[PDB]
Parts: sequence; C-alpha cells; structure tokens
Amino acid sequence: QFGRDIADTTDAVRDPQTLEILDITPCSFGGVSVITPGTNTSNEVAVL
Amino acid sequence: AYTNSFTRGVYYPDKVFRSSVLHSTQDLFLPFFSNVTWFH
Amino acid sequence: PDPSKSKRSFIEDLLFNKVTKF
Ligand SMILES: *[C@@H]1O[C@H](CO)[C@@H](O)[C@H](O)[C@H]1NC(C)=O
Ligand SMILES: *[C@@H]1O[C@H](CO)[C@@H](O)[C@H](O)[C@H]1NC(C)=O
Ligand SMILES: *[C@@H]1O[C@H](CO)[C@@H](O)[C@H](O)[C@H]1NC(C)=O
Repeated sequence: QFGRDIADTTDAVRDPQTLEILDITPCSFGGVSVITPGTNTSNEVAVL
Repeated sequence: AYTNSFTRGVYYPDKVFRSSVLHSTQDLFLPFFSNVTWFH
Repeated sequence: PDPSKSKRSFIEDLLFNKVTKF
C-alpha cells in the first residue's frame, strides 16, 4: 500500500483509485533569521 | 524422515514498501536451520 | 594543495574518502 523511510516515516503511497505510485515529500519549511546592523546604525534588515 | 530448513521461509511481514534498509520485526517465522519433516 | 582538483592535498583527500530527518 505504502512506502516508509529509514526512520519509519511515510514516504510513498498507491492512489486508492489508480495503482500509480506517488511519493510524499514534506512541504518546504525552515528558520527565518534576521541579519541586522545594530539599531544604533540602521533600521534596514535582510532576511535569511 | 527429516531435513534441514536452511535459511528458508522468510516472507514480507506487512503491506509496506521499504528499500536500502535493515528492518527488525517480530512475527511467526520458520526459525532458521529448523528440522523440517520430509514426506513423499 | 593540488591545483588540478576541492583544492585539497593528496593526503587531505584520502582523509575525506575514509569518512562518511525532516
Ligand atoms: C474507480 O472509479 C474511477 C471513476 O470514478 C475510475 O476512473 C477508476 O479507474 C476506477 N478504479 C478502479 C481500479 O476500479
Ligand atoms: C548610538 O549609540 C550611542 C551610545 O552608544 C549614542 O550616543 C548615539 O546617540 C546613538 N546614535 C543613534 C543614531 O542612535
Ligand atoms: C533434527 O532431529 C534429529 C533427530 O531426529 C536431531 O539429531 C537433530 O539435531 C535435529 N536437528 C535440529 C536442527 O534440531
């Protein structure tokens, strides 16, 4: 029915209505880091 | 009569695909090198 | 360092080849 990763998380499935095999990549996520000069210098910032 | 099973009698234990991995599972299996009554 | 190569030396490359979530 379904595939699992090395850590036993779900990784792929058959579609219940068609025997084609589809993978499940996690949706994109990550930290937001604010690169800033000191607020004594400027109120400009850049975001990583 | 009797015979050695060797390493036989493994089967896919669940409806799950896995690849490039070593997975440890507890189930009914033919224990390795077990005596297997032989008939004809 | 070897300039033809990642500009590591020869031994400094063997040291890399000898060594090896969402
Ligand atoms: C299931 O029904 C759909 C129509 O809703 C059809 O397209 C699909 O091929 C059917 N699948 C099977 C394997 O019966
Ligand atoms: C920056 O900080 C110093 C004290 O460290 C202060 O005297 C100065 O007025 C500050 N300048 C601005 C533009 O905030
Ligand atoms: C199988 O049975 C025979 C006796 O019939 C015994 O000598 C032998 O050790 C047994 N083999 C195993 C693997 O237990």
